Amino acid sequence: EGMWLMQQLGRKYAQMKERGLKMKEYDLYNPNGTSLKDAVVLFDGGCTGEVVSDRGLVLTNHHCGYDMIQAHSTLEHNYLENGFWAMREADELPNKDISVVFIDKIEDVTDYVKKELKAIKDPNSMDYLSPKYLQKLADKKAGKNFSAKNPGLSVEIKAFYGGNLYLMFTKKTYTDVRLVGAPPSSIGKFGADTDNWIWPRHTGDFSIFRIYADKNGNPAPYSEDNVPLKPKRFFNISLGGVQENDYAMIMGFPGTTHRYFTASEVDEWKSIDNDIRIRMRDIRQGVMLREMLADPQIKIMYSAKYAASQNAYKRAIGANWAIKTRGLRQNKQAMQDRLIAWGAKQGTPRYEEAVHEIDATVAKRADLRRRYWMIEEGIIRGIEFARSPIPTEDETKALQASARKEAIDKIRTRYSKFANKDYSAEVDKKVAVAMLTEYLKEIPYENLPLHLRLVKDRFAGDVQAYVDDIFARSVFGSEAQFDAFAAVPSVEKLAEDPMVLFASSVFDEYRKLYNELRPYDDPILRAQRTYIAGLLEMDGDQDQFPDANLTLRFTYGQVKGYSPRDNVYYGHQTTLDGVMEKEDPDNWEFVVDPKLKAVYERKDFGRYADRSGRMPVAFCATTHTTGGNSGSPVMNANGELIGLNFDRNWEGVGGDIQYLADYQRSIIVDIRYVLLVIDKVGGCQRLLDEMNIVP
Amino acid sequence: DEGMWLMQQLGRKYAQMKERGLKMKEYDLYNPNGTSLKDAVVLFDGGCTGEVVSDRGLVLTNHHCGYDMIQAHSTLEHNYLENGFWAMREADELPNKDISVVFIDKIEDVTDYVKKELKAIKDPNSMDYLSPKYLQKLADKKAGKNFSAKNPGLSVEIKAFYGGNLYLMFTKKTYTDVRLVGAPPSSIGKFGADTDNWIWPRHTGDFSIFRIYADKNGNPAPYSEDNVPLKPKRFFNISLGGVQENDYAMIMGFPGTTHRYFTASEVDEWKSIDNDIRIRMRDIRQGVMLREMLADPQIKIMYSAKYAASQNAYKRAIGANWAIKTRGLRQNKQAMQDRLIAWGAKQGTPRYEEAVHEIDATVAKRADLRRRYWMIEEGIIRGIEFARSPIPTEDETKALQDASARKEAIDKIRTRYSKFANKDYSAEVDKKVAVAMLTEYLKEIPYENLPLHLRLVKDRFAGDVQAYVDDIFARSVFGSEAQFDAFAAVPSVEKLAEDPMVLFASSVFDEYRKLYNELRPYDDPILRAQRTYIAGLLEMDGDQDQFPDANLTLRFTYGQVKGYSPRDNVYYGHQTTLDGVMEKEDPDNWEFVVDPKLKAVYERKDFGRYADRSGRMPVAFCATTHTTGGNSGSPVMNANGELIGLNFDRNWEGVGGDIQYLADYQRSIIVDIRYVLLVIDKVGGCQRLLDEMNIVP
Ligand SMILES: COc1cccc(CN2CCC(C(N)=O)CC2)c1
Ligand SMILES: COc1cccc(CN2CCC(C(N)=O)CC2)c1
Ligand SMILES: [Cl-]
Ligand SMILES: [Cl-]
Ligand SMILES: [Cl-]
Repeated sequence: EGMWLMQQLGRKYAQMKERGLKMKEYDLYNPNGTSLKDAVVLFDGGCTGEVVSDRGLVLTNHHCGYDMIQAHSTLEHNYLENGFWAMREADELPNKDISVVFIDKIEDVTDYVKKELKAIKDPNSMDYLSPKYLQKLADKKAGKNFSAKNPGLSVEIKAFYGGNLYLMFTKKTYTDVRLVGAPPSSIGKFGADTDNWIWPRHTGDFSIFRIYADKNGNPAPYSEDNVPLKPKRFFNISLGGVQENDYAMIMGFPGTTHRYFTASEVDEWKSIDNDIRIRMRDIRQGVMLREMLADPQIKIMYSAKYAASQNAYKRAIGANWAIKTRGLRQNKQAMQDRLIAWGAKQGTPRYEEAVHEIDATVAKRADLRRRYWMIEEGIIRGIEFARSPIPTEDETKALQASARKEAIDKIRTRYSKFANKDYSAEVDKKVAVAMLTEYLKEIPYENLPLHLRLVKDRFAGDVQAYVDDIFARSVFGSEAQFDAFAAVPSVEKLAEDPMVLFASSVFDEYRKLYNELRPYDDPILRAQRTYIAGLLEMDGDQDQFPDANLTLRFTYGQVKGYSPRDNVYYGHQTTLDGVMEKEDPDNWEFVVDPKLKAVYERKDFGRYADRSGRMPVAFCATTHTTGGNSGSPVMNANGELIGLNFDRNWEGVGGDIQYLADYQRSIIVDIRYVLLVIDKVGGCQRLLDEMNIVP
Repeated sequence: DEGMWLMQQLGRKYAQMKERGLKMKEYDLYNPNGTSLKDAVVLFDGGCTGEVVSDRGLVLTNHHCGYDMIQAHSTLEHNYLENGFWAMREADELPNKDISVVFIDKIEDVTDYVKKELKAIKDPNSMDYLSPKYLQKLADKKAGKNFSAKNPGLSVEIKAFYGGNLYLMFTKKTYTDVRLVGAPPSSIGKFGADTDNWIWPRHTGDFSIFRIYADKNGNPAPYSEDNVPLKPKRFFNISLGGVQENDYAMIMGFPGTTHRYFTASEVDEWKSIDNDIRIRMRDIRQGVMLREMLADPQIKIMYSAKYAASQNAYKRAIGANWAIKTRGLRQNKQAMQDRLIAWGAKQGTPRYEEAVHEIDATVAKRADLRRRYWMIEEGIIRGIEFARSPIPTEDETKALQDASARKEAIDKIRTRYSKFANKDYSAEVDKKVAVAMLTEYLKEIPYENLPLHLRLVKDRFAGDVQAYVDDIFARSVFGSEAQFDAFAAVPSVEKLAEDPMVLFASSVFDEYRKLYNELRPYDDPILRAQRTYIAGLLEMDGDQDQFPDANLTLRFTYGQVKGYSPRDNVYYGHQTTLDGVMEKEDPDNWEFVVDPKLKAVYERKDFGRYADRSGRMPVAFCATTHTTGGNSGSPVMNANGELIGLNFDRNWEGVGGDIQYLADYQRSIIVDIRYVLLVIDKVGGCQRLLDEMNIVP
């Protein structure tokens, strides 16, 4: 059910043992010694990884190591589509701007922070959640020359439970992390966008890296002299596999949850956030689809933009399904009413006052938040020419010395980035007409961004004429129109340019709304501190976990499927057969790698097939995971690696507000399939040899 | 494999059925010399199955079977199609014009009689052995001269079975006064509508109620106000015990057609010509229609039914090609024919090998012709609406070239033009579809094989298909209403003789008929060889584990109530519930709108005796019975022969079941009788229908 703090392992150990856990508590997490926790890393700031060998080998998702594989890919060696398999440690590719963070120590500093907070004076100061204030407190407790006296280490204090608990983290950061192996994109992204958020799933979502360090194993930036890290702890790979109901656990860095939302916040998330995103993205995607099907060149140009738009669109559909069918609003309402009833018995009205404060703030920011979401979904991300070039104050005070040619070159570079190989003005005009028509229907004249008032005032309500006029008269409407400006550039022309005026006024309103809405976050956060304090004082810190905040958490459950709808059951495990069933040679998402197809046909599964002779691919578990858990190690009852978490089913996106026992499942790639791809697809035997594999 | 058995075969199948769960006596299910459950089964309206469920002639069939009858009695004031219909008295039951119910009174094996009559062989290559005309003359001879007059209500019919190796005579009793009694709203009767068509799980309450009327003596009589309900020989008892997983289930009904005895070459031909051309051509047509329907809501209204109709045989061809590819249908037919050829060699009789070779050589020889026929039929005949534009008749042409009969010809042509360019026809949409269909057609059919008018694409329009289609509408009398009226005012035969749309329609129909006439001769050697082939298969494996092809005659099938795994890690159970209806509810989608009375019954858990032990309300179930089109409305029976549901569909994974039964995929989709009774009771409030049925606890 939860995303538990490492501090809570003691309090949860008995339940985990009853659910199947066999390893000793301190072998999983030891607050003052070495444990399995020491083999978990925060990979590249937003993913999880795990050390799987005594030479610093690291496994994470394919989508986690994707940018690294893409950076080293060229026309000659396209590692993204064919995979990459360094046959020696010297061949492993270094990555610029990469990091791996070990959580060396975790300490409860609640009383220390609460005492330091007493010197604030302003009762509504947000310093209790300020990373700047909390870093000054972390530096004070660690020492003045802490990072110099402890090379590789750094400290950090994070707030938990809306400011009711504080933990200090001692982090060891390594920045020389090299690409070691990666399956082809056909395996690493098999489902691609169709199977995104979907169970059953047949994706071999993994990539291999290695941590490098100085001769003493201390963190060091990339140097040819760097040597593999001999870590204090690494995971053993289990070949025993999984069976239905088997205990499974995960350690990783879940990014964010909203477990303590009020019922009013759930209504707001549905009726504003999700409904606007769903409505606006449906209009945008509809026009893009019409155009992509009509012109194969437009399909090439807009495929990635269409897929990107579909991602949060699908998540919003899934979230609204949970609000409607799983009774999320009602359960939050029950939670707050239960607290208010208890507070009345205790003679303490501050909890009821706190829920009322959140409710009144949500009610007050409703029209503002609606306008912000309307402009963000409708214009900022909905219309490409909203992100067209806007001349800087320096550029205009250069056009009106001969640094006029420098200004035109700077504007030309931004214009080339906007009107690139993937940009179509005709498609953008069509999308803009449909998005603006919907926007003007929902946003009244008095609340419109200044330039959009011209639709009524100058164009007699003709949206198509207004959009046509923007491209016809603008210096960014076509290459010829830009070059004509570039030859005779006058500041007067830029000041009255219809596309510049549009982009400027839509961004003015977007920032104006953001600045008006920002003040409303603080009374809610302050009230949430009282609200969560009451919930914890009433039900205890045993059956309720703190919201995810990109810190190390553990979760446990069982390998199990679920019934998505009446008369349908989705089992706990997918197989290689399922990959072959989904094969479509004329669909880039479902193309099957020839070496993998041959392995399947020849039944060349070695020691990686299950007892029935079927090759496993992925499995699902009742663990509680969210974004940030990508690449998280999945463990056995004995703490051996059984797979890597890579997704969560769409029926479980609402799990960020309320865990859904009968629907929510973590989508994990079976470690047996990972080793099968390394062995029979990459032929990288040296990686299997350095891992500690248990039969 | 699992059959559609003749009633004659019940005796030799009875032991297996008993072992599989059957508890009733053989002659209580079918008796050649007495009353049996067979007497409660009817052929409803010529292409559906029905069943008598009361001693006053009450009949249950599907909602899609009684659909046209419900639509005919519906008006703006009383829309029975939308809200349902529930006659609260027998006098309120609505009569239907052109309706029928056929009872199979007797079935008799007349093989030796037909085979003896056939020996008066003028030509050994005569197809009289399969001729309905010749077989009706033989049926009349055996029954007697003036049998229909001497036996009011009865008629006789002889059908060929096993490619001409078995013949049965059927004595049919036809009733033509069949009145609408009850029907659920379309929201229940067609819940899935087109989305859930061929789909399991399924949550559709596909049923409608009718009543057979007859004269005072129970004899067939056309509609008369004096007609009285029929007191049937036998009727089904309704079981409320329900179904559980693995329970024995059986069905009686009229499966229309199968091709169980196709050679491997016939399976290749069906895939590579029939299905591949239908899939390719319908995909192009449907693609253009979709683009236009989404762009203009008026075009969506006009083309919705045409789009859905095209999608029907398209989905079937996709499903059929899936089975050929994944279920090894070609290989299993090849194994069947090789097994026979090996046995024939051991017996010293080469006629079976010679017969398979004959089929194979004929299929090979007609390949280019059949490809061209399918290309023009899918591509132009069905694909382009202006191919079915008016063609002036021989008499119409002659009339316009010295009497008032000139105005009669223009009125006849105008009526056909109005039928073509109707409220649902869009010339602009038709031009766009034609350009895409013709471009694909011209790519596959070489110049020398093109219909004469299509040669102008290369010769006159420099390959510009769009210009050729534009020219047809610009210069044709049928290109617009104004263009027709201008012709109608000053009509000359010269104008019609050189009309580009008339020349197109004539030219495409001339090639369509020329190909049909060239292909027709090839059917006969295959049919004649199939008689030898099936005769060999029967002589070798016996008439025990192989059934004859479906031919719209009464058959029985049995299996178990069971689900299946459609794909890796997915299982579809044996039973759907009312909960599944509620999960699928979409108030803004006409297909998934839930009836308010039904939603409240669900909310109030007002399920009476119709719920299962767990208190859940069942809706539909699936079984391993072997059914095909024609089995719609078929009664589904218990181990004791009590009605447990009505068959209404088959899953798409089982469309290949018409060539080879697919044990692990093919399932009959049946509406649970408890849900039927729930809708009658709590939605229709028609208690009198429940009272007249014999319901077992
Ligand atoms: C196939 O359709 C459905 C839908 C819902 C429930 C079931 C029955 N369950 C299947 C497997 C499950 C398990 N835990 O293994 C227990 C019972 C089947
Ligand atoms: C969704 O998970 C799958 C997929 C395919 C097969 C199975 C195995 N079980 C199916 C159902 C059967 C029963 N209930 O009769 C028992 C065996 C499970
Ligand atoms: Cl370490
Ligand atoms: Cl012979
Ligand atoms: Cl099968």
